[PDB]
Amino acid sequence: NVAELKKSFNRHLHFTLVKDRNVATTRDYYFALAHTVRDHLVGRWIRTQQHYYDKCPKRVYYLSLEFYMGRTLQNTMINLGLQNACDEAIYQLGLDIEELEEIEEDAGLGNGGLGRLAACFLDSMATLGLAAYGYGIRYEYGIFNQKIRDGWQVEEADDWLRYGNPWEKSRPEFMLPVHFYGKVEHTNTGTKWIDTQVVLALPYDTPVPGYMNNTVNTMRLWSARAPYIQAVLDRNLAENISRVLYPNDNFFEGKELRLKQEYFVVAATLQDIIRRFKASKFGSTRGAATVFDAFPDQVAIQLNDTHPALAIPELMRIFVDIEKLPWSKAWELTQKTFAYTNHTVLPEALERWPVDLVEKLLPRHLEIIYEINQKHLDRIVALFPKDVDRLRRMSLIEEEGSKRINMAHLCIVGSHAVNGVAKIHSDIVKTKVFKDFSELEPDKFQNKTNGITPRRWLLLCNPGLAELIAEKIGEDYVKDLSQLTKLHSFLGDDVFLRELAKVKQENKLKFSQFLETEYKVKINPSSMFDVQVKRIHEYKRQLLNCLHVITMYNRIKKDPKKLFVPRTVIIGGKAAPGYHMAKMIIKLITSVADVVNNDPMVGSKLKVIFLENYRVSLAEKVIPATDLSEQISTAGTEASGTGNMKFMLNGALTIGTMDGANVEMAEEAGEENLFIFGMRIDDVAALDKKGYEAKEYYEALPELKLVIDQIDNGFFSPKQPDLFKDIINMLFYHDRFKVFADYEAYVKCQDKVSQLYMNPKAWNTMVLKNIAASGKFSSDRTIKEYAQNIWNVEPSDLKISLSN
Amino acid sequence: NVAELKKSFNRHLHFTLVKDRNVATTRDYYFALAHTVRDHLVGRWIRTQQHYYDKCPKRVYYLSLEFYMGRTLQNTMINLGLQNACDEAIYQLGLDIEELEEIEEDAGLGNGGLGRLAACFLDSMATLGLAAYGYGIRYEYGIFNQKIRDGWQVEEADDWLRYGNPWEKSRPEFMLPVHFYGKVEHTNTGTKWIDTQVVLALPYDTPVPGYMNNTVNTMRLWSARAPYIQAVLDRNLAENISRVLYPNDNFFEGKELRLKQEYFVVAATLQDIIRRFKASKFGSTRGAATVFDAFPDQVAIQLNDTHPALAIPELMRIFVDIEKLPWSKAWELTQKTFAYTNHTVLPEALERWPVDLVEKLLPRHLEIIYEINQKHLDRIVALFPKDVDRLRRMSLIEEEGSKRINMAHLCIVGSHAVNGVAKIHSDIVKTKVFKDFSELEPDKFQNKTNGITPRRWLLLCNPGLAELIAEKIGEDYVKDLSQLTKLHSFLGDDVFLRELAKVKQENKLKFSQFLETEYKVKINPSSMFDVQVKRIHEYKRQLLNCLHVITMYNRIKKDPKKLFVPRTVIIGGKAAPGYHMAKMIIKLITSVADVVNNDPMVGSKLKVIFLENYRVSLAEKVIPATDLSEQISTAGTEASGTGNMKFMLNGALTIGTMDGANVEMAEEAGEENLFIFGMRIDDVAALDKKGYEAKEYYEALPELKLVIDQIDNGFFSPKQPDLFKDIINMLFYHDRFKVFADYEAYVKCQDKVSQLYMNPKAWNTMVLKNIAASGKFSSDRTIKEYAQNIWNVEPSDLKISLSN
Ligand SMILES: O=C(NCC(O)N(CCO)C1CCCC1)c1cc2cc(Cl)ccc2[nH]1
Ligand SMILES: O=C(NCC(O)N(CCO)C1CCCC1)c1cc2cc(Cl)ccc2[nH]1
Ligand SMILES: CC(=O)N[C@@H]1O[C@H](CO)[C@@H](O)[C@H](O)[C@H]1O
Ligand SMILES: CC(=O)N[C@@H]1O[C@H](CO)[C@@H](O)[C@H](O)[C@H]1O
Repeated sequence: NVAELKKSFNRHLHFTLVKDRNVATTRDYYFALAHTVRDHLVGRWIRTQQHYYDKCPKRVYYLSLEFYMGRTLQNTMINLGLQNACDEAIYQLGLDIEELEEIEEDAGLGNGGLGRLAACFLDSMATLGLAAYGYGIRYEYGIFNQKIRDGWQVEEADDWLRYGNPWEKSRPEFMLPVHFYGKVEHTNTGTKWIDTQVVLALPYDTPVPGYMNNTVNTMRLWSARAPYIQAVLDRNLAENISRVLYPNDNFFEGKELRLKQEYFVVAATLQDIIRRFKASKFGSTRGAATVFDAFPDQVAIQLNDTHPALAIPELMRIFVDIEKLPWSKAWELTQKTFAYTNHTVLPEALERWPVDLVEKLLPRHLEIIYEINQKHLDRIVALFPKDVDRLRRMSLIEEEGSKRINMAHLCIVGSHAVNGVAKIHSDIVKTKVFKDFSELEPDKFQNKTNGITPRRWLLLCNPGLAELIAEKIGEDYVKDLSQLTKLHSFLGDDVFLRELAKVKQENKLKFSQFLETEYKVKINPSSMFDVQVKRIHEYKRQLLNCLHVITMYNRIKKDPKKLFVPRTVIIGGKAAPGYHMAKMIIKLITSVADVVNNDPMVGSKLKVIFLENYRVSLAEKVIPATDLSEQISTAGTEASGTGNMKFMLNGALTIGTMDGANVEMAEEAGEENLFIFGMRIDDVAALDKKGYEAKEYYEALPELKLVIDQIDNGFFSPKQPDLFKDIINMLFYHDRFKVFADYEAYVKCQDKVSQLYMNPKAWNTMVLKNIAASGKFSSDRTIKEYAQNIWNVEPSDLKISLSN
Repeated sequence: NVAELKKSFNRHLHFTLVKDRNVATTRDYYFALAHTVRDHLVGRWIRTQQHYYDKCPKRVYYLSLEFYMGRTLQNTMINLGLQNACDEAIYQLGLDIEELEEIEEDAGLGNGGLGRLAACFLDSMATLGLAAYGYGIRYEYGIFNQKIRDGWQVEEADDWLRYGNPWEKSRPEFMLPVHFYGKVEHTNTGTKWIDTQVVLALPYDTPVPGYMNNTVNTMRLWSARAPYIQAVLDRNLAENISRVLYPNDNFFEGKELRLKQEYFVVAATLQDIIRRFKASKFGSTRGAATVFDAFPDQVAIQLNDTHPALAIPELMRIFVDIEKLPWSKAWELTQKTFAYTNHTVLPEALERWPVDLVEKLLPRHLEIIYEINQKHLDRIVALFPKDVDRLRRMSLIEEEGSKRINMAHLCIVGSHAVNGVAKIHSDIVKTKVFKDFSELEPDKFQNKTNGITPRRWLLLCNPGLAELIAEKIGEDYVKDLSQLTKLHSFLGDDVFLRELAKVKQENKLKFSQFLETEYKVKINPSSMFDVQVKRIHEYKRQLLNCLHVITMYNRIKKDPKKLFVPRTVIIGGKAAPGYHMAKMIIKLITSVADVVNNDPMVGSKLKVIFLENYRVSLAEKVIPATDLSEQISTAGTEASGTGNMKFMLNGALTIGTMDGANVEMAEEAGEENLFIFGMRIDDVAALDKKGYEAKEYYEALPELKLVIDQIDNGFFSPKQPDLFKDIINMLFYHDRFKVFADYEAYVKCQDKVSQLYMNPKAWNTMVLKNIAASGKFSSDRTIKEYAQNIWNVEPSDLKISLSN
């Protein structure tokens, strides 16, 4: 209760932080609170893991190079049902829990959607009571902190562990060795991988609390550690493996250090998984072969993209070289164990490691990969005697010039299930990208539409909305989001609609406070919050948005008195350090913003803000305060998107193309309840066939012309007129994302948005239909499908009893 | 009470280690116990520091690059008076208290005597209730762990922080920036140190519990931290500053990284000291010049050797460049603040940094050093118009060829007190080494004979002896070691003498168990334990000991039946990685040992063991089991020695030269109660004048000849006959430590030792006189002198009611 919590807080402030109320810092208070809450996880964490051992349910291992977790404090309190009591305790202690919460560093061990999906999945799996484990890397530095200097992005090291992470638990007794380089000998006692350099893998466990169910799963993250002065200093080399997260989103960078990270997670993970298996005492541990026949019935490993592809040849290595199992058997058990999820579209995102590199670092794995390919191709040849080109198409090796390994191909042949993350995407993957494989193995390919956890992305980030909905339809929706359809009953309820708007109103107010204390700008709280937050990339097209912003600005100047719905345009996101065009687009946006925000004639009519350091904790703030969600990727480029789901769940209307999950959002809530626009996948194809001539649009649309000329002649960069020539050049001759092609339809759609915004009742009526139809987008629904059609496991509804 | 301790232990095992009795590891139990004990320090640590703030007593800052702390668990329990109660709790919990304690890593942030003295001082100052602070570096890696492979020393990284250090407390809010490189600007506003690279200094506090007095002082250790991928990885460079402890004992290695460590500690320390001064509510602090007038009355900084010499020019820099104080005033306050302790007269040990290096790394400090020197020399010139050479002799700069800074000279002119660590040593420092300075400033030089804490080095390491003594004379001796003189009353008490021998007997038994489980050898528990443990160095002469060992071996072979007192010769210690001769001497010893231990004719008559990885925790084991302590440094080379004091306190007889504190040990217990031998300081001088011709001894002493020929011809290295030619060459033509010169007298003394050993009553009667006269060697006595004659502080003796 409140009294015991205050007592605990004081106890930790004293014994754990070694402070008293007159000397304690804000960070000390945060730590005291964190520990007070953390103590409540222990009992259930221990019992949960003990339960999995006793009952031996099939376990799920989500293997990923990224886990975009954000902060843990508030999420733990909520899932533990502790928030209001801690709220009261901290208040009575004379402190502000909200300020204590801001002390916590984000666990930004991810780039964006891919990493955040893993995070949402862990929460859902814990809530569904599944015996699930998250396996990743404990990066000393996560996604860099972003600063904006003189309009340009500036990176700063994310030293998130500097003062200690109370949410992680070092597990010394489970340390393991990982091998690199060396050579291989095929002796008469099996093949041996020798002369290798060893790097220790130290696991750190972080509790994953299920929502109100006594289940507490585990996220195990590995850190690299080394097994006269210069020699000691050189231990840094081994430790560099888990030093930093590669800041690339949808872009493959074949650096050797990255390959080392991939094998690192994979090696430690699989060895730890096998150790756990061989300790489970599973039905008859009979020596030597020790069964392992039940391994696939007790273990499921999901490959989050191809980053951990090496897991396949690594399991084979363990089964064959160490466990001495016959190849055919090992391969069988291997396919039954692995499942691969594809999240990529762009050619530049595909992982293709040159063989030479892999030969040097992982000689034994290259051999195993060649053997897998050999057996793979033999069969195709067996099935298609007269189709030579089919062989080069399906091989795991691309021989043309420099030889490379197609990691996706390896994942496909080593897994019993391959899934995309959205209907439109899964179809492209199955019928186009991997047509040669799906024809041969139809039933292998599936779709699993992404989802987001309604705990973090609703109960946590928008308590006001969560409360309002609960009051009307009960709390059942938290565990069964489809229940939101009940909200349809209030479609004509004016009072409800009024209450809905107030909540949004309240969120916008709180966020506007944030905006003003952070940026010199003054926000019109009456303005429509137009938001586009996500990683900066050309396919995302924040550039298209920028064109519309300039378009709006030019309209205001031309007619300073016309009827206009005021807007606050917010665009945020990080650009990969080496992504030149992305960095230029940021400076463009900041440039435009400086002109827009300071032009006296526009004044409070329109404000532009480049939201700095967009990350999970910040997302939890801006999303709830949004009116219009920008999801404008070129049709066919956004595999799924998840930010789109968060905005929909939080009371915002969507403006976007028929791409990724946007299509299913339209399916669920009705197309007229979303502002869809632009080319669709078939249109983009026709354009590519006919040939994209950007100038065409430029010379045919005056509003666009003025925008482009202004950018190109220096209207937004007077002291440096040709700053954006790179953007111009790409926009006119190398824009593979057809920005000008969707401009007109985009601007026309935008005007429609404004019209609806003038009608509060109609706007909120559409909002309600969106929220009421967002149920399918709960990651709980996603995981159920995975569990049922891929992992072959079963959700459990129980509860770790405590007192008596 | 025992019940609450068990309750607390279980609480921590659960909430802190996240384990239960069936899954907990030994490490986990150690941590649970460590936390249970640690909680007992909190109340008093907070109140002690609060008290210093409220009463504002003058503070003492012991600035050192080393603190050889050893383990903390047992020492804390003993000083807090909790050992029996905890011992009981662990027992009732079915746990082996011993096994838990062995889990703890030594905090080996020191090389040997210098670092251990700092550690003993912290304990004494806390016990004397002084407002003292230890300031050093938190090395990620301390003195390397030593292994012996194929008879040779092998180094392994001391990764002591790998699983966490419960005894340290990160103090985030006190982080500070340290500057390097850059350049000096001579502006209209004084000199500015611009364009520097910054390294953050993160302080970590470790509690220092006084013995049974409620006082808990602080040891604050600093760690370096950095303020695309390659850039992130390169943060390792800044962090390398506090990465490893330079493993040199009495040897100067002028590496740039070492210079960086020295400035690092100094910069962070002084800035933190000034910050604290400013916040101490003191007689109104105007501004600009926060007066600092009272700084010297509130602050005392002891320079542990010249390693932190930069502290002098750093304080001046702060006073002048930042606090804007006039030079004359700053210099005055500076001298009143600093005191310098000289810990060695060995030439190769003297710190002399080349100016070029200092100019590059610390340009502003080089300027300040030149100015100090200029004002220094001007005066000498003023006082000695006609003594030019006196100027080159007293200058802080040695211009001859490559220019260097004499750091000891800098420390002398910047301090109001300079002390040696033993009468014989302090005299050499004052009348010879720094004659030019002492004549000018007589009263500046002092002596402060070293000491060791009777807690760690008696109550902790030898509970049996401590108990026996307590039973006879009470427990008062712990806080007043001079009380041991009371033991003189039992000089003729046979029963007591018998009890004394039993205790030694028990220690030798326990240690013999250790020796056998670690080394294949079989120990004759009836043998005299002849021990020489300390860092390997030529001036220490473990080589001379080795010659005697070979001498004894050759006697056994020649007359396998003669009456002989059996001996177990133990020699241990680490050699600096780059000290070639030291490493050869180790291989020699291990070589000789292999021959001796396996020669059938000698059998149990004599056994030789090279004690591996000699360190504080191991010292606590071997010392209590010793019968004969080897302290045989060449007269005039061991400034003081402290190991000698530990052996004396623990029931062992000393064999040694009149060097360091050996002389005062002889003074205290009577020269006939110590086996003194060899050349004295005046003799070594005569020999140096006449010229040392080693061959002389070789051709005149047959026993030595056989020994040398055997070493030189390969008797101890058959498969490699000329392995020791380096030792031979140094022994005949470059032995500046006169090994052959003391050989005869040494061997003759050794025989005397054996004779006495045959008379148990006479031997233990001498032992009692030694123990009864070791009181002056308590570090409590040492600190009192420092406090009274240098720091001008007062040991406040009492106890503050806990929370009753
Ligand atoms: O880190 C924890 N305890 C401290 C610890 O384990 N430890 C030893 C690590 O090996 C410390 C004692 C000395 C310094 C490091 C820790 C406890 C805990 C409990 C939950 Cl529910 C979740 C995460 C957790 N981490
Ligand atoms: O380290 C301690 N507490 C933990 C802590 O301070 N902390 C924040 C460090 O900035 C942890 C919480 C999250 C992980 C690290 C600590 C407490 C303590 C008490 C005494 Cl008497 C002596 C040493 C000590 N160290
Ligand atoms: C490689 C990569 O980052 N892919 C991203 O993955 C997430 C999660 O599946 C998708 O929603 C998103 O559209 C896609 O761009
Ligand atoms: C430079 C150095 O490490 N000096 C050492 O200091 C200790 C502590 O004063 C002395 O006992 C010892 O004789 C001396 O060799």
